[PDB]
Amino acid sequence: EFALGGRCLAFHGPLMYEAKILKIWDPSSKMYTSIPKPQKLGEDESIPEEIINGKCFFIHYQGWKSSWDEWVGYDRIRAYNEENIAMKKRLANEAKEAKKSLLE
Amino acid sequence: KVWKKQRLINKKNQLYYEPLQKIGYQNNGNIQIINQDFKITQIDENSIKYDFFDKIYKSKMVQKR
Amino acid sequence: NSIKYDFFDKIYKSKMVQKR
Repeated sequence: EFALGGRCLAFHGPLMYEAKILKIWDPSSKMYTSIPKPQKLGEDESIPEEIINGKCFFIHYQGWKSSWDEWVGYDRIRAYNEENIAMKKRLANEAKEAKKSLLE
Repeated sequence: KVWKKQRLINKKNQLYYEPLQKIGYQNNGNIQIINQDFKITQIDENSIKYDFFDKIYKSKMVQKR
Repeated sequence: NSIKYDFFDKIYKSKMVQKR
């Protein structure tokens, strides 16, 4: 569900984008654990203040370039289960219906 | 007699349930340690200990009296 | 873990009572 290297599905507007977790944030220690890991917030690494104090995660979007890595907290990063897949498919179908309404 | 555990279903259709007696509640092996036919009991682990204890007690008194 | 303790003391006393 939520672990280093594990898959995750995060909201982005009226649709979700699946990503893989790379860093796990610990707000209590002001620290993130990464994998090739006790280490402070990076010199170029930072998290938005609304998720600096929450359980944030560094994720990479699959099908997207490595430059689209994002720090997403528990607010949008959902638990990857059957409900998550069904709900991703549901909002994909709703996006398809919105596109068809824009067309026909 | 044959006993089997239920199969894995999608958690969309999974109907988890928790009892209230917490001491005596006859359940199948579909328990959870912490179409309305595949309800998995949330067993309240201490209830496992209790249920084991008086079960051993009954197994004693069947041959003791 | 005290409810179990008192319950088992009561059941054991009843058990010796039935097996005097």
